[PDB]
This record gives sequence, C-alpha cells and structure tokens, in this order.
Amino acid sequence: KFQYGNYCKYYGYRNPSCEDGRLRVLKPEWFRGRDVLDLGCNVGHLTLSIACKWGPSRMVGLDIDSRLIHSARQNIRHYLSVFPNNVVFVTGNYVLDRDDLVEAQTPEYDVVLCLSLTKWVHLNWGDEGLKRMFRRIYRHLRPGGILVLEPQPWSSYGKRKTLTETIYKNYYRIQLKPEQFSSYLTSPDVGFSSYELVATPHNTSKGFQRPVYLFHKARSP
RNA sequence: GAUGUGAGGCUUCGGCCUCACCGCUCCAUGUGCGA
Ligand SMILES: Nc1ncnc2c1ncn2[C@@H]1O[C@H](CSCC[C@H](N)C(=O)O)[C@@H](O)[C@H]1O
Repeated sequence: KFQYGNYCKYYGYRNPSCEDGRLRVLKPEWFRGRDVLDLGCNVGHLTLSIACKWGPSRMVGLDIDSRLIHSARQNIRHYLSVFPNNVVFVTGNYVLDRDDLVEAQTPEYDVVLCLSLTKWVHLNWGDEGLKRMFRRIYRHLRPGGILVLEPQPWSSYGKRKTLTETIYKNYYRIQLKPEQFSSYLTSPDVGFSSYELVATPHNTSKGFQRPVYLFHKARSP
C-alpha cells in the first residue's frame, strides 16, 4: 500500500515508453537559470530530465518518502552550476502542521512544480492540508514566480479512499474540489494574480492526461 | 486498468429502485537495492 502515492515503480507504468509527454508541454524558458522546487519528486525522473537539459541554476526535489529520495540520488548517474551540481534531493513533508508555520515561509524559488501531488495531499491531510500547501507555495515564490500545477480530477480519488481510515475520513470531508483549485489559488487566501491552462500532455493512458496550469505571482508588490 | 449475474417493479427507454446472488479483489508497474 502506497498511501501517499509513493509508488516505488511509478514511472514504469506512467511512462512505459520512457518518454514523459509533459516535457513537450513544460517550457524550457520557465526553468533556465531559475531556482526550482519540485514537490513530490518521487524517484526524480522528471526532476532530473529538467535539471540536466534545461539548465536551472538550482533544482530541489522534495519527497515525503526517504526510500524514493535515495533512489532519486542513485538515478542522477543515468542523466550524465552545470548538471549534476544544480540538483539536490530532500526528504520531507511539505504540508505544515500549523497555519503559523505556513505564513512564515520566505521566498526562495522562481518556479514550484506541483505535479500529480494534490490528490495525495488532499486525501492524507484534507482540505486544510491542501490549502496549507497552496499557501506555502505562494509564500515560497519570489515576485514574478510561477506555480506549475498538474492536479488529478476528483473522479480519480474514490478508488483510493479505503487505503487508510484517515484517508477515508478525509475523502468524505473534502469540500474544496479540483474544479475550485484555480479560484482558490487566485483568491486573497493565496494570492496568485493570474493563471493559464498550458495544455493537456499526451500519455498512453487517458488516466494520466491531466491539465497543466501555470499560476503567476505578480512582479509588483 | 478492471464491477459481473438473476427476479420483480418503475421507466421520460438514459436507466433507475427493491431484493436476491457474485465479490469485497485481481491486473499493470524499478532508471532503487544485491544479505
Ligand atoms: N506531503 C507530501 N510532501 C512531500 N511529498 C509528498 C507528500 N505527499 C505525497 N508526496 C509524494 O508525492 C509523490 C507523488 S508521485 C508524483 C511524482 C512527480 N511529481 C511527477 O509528476 O512525476 C509521491 O512520491 C509521494 O511520496
């Protein structure tokens, strides 16, 4: 059971080809020379694809599962500050325990990637945990920064609801649905000033054809 | 990625309801690891 979406063979079935269709949708100019945080990086195949070809000055992959982070560090050699010096991995839970911790975050990134993560944060920590993540992302971005959001649809949550009693409990308490993420992220509770639907990448499975959004943090104060 | 069967009833023929049955799991999946 992978109650956080912490699958240890994830890319083997997401990208059987080994070609991640999201790389045709993400734009190189978003990353080149920028500080990037990759949330829920798993074993880091996508993290390392970006770090080794699109030259971010700093790329940080974060995952709650230390086993996947160790794997990600061992995957660096498959992609051989220029890469590999521009990438680091960290084990951690991005969802913060208190709203006081979430509003003390200082800006450090030009880009935050939040790809295929919202469902797992939502199921494990409820609306409250998802909103803490959203507010923390905004606080962690510099003016002019961007959030790249790839959220799972609500229709795909239900088949995971029995993983744990807490997940089950959260499933039936959730009131902020994916269809309302955009409005929430651009409300004063978070503060993103505009957003765009970039595209829906192609994938062998329709279940992985998810919209990719760009949320902009305004350059002016 | 994958929810089957039957009787009765209501259908706005799109299905739905009650009950009975069958299940409550199977399949896909490693660029990590080598006691
Ligand atoms: N609260 C949390 N903090 C950090 N990582 C988390 C998390 N909740 C779930 N995760 C991690 O999120 C990952 C989702 S797999 C998604 C991988 C990657 N973002 C991609 O799109 O290809 C899992 O590896 C899981 O361990």
